[PDB]
Amino acid sequence: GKDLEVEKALKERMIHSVMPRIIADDLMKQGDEESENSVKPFKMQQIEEVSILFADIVGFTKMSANKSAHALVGLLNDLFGRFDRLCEETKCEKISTLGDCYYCVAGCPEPRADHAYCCIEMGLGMIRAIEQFCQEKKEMVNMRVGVHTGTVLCGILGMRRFKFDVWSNDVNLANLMEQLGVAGKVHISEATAKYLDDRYEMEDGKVTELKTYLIAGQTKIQSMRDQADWLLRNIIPYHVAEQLKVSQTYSKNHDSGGVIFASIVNFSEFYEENYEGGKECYRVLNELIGDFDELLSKPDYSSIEKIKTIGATYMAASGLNATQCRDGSHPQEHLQILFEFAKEMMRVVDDFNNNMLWFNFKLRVGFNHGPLTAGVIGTTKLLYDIWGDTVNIASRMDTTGVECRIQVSEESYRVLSKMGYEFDYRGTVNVKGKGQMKTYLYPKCTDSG
Amino acid sequence: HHGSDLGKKLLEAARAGQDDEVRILMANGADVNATDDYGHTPLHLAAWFGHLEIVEVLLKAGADVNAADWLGDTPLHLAARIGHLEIVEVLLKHGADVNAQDKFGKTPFDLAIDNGNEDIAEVLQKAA
Repeated sequence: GKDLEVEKALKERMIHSVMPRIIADDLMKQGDEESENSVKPFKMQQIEEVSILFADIVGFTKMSANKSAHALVGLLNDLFGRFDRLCEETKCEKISTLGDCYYCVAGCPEPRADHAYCCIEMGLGMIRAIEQFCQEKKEMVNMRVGVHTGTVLCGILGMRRFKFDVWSNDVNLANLMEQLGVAGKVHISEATAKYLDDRYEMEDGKVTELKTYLIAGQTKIQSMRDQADWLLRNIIPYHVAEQLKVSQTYSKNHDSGGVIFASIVNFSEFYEENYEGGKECYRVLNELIGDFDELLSKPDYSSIEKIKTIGATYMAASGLNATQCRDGSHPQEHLQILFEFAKEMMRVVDDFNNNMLWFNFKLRVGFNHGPLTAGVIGTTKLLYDIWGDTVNIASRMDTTGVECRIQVSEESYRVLSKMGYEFDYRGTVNVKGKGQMKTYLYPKCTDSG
Repeated sequence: HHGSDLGKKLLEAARAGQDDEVRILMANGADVNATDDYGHTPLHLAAWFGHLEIVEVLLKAGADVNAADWLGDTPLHLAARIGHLEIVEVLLKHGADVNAQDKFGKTPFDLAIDNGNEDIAEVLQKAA
């Protein structure tokens, strides 16, 4: 009876928790039936002349030195609640968050004639909110802010943990420009400034180390039950679901755990857009990612979690669901089994490369292990995520890697050398926050040499 | 046919280059136009590997003229993508379409232009 309406509202809210407004309200009239059965088959698009914004905390590691892993959850919830609230008052469409970073887009479902002004107003409001919190709770933190405009193709990829997202080179340009920005001011591009109407603080902000500037401011109930519970497992895991029902929020810390990042390296040059949209290339990417997803179904793949999909990348972790301790087992096999999981990932990409005509797709994979924390962010919206030094170390060491090579951290090298797998020492590369770190490769002269 | 593992054997022999196995399998009633998960056809395998002997074996076997993969590409489109000229002429003698374009929306002409083979384009440009 009314419980059916309760679960209908829950399911609708959970759709809008992971997937935007217009697409949702269009897909509930079953415009496509294959989409409906997948919800138990979709479309992709490509749009021109939209705006994107990124913002990062300054000194994010420092505020997380020796805390209780609970203050972090509360402060992140407060900041992001203010941020997305401001999003509704300024009518901008959020996308997702990457740990310490928050990014949004302007006019993604339908173009808007004043997207740039809204985006810069979001920047100013972000500065105001962060300075208000800094003065209130007395923690000197800053937001590096970057903006860009251009064209981008939007869609939903994967079948597990699938989330709406956008892709183009403009994302990389905006990320790098924010990396080149200064705290307290927005680092803009002339591509954004072609229609700025100079109602603001015009300055020329150039690097001190490409047409850029700086601005300092101014009987269905069982069917619906199955549907809703499947969606709940889609967005959040099982352990958090059972621990949450008797509380409000979630937070946990683990002193040791693995993490792997894996990205397609030669996918960039495959962006020929002679066809209107180039959507078939991303359909192929969908096929490969779906192959990765169906790889998870194996019984020995229960202790491995796909955290999310980052653009075209792939992030996985382990060693956290194993909460039950049995003394007849070694508590350090999770890293090993994840290492094989990476090996079969490479094998599957090799098979797909064999089966596809006239293109080879190589991958970079980076491995790390150590302490970290996990938590849940939204409310009336949801998102599971993890933080720590190890995640950023893994992301850095993976980017300074070589395709078809398993780049591995030195402490992980230590724990893995004695158990049998063979590696060769590559070199030493600087890492921010840790200085020099040694690099090792699992492939052993697999090429001609 | 039913339980078309014969299709798998014929395709694996097609891109392996083993002709005697192909004869043996066709002697067993295997389908001429067996297709795989992505939609590849043995003629497209021949275009991949450039075996004119297997091309003629499939032609006498009774293969289709406009076989399309999941990317909707004709064997002529794949040939222009790779660039085996003599296969292109022997295929176009059979009477394939000239102005077609797959789901990527491109004719074989500019494709053969970008792949770096002018021969395919100059041969195709004379059609009517």
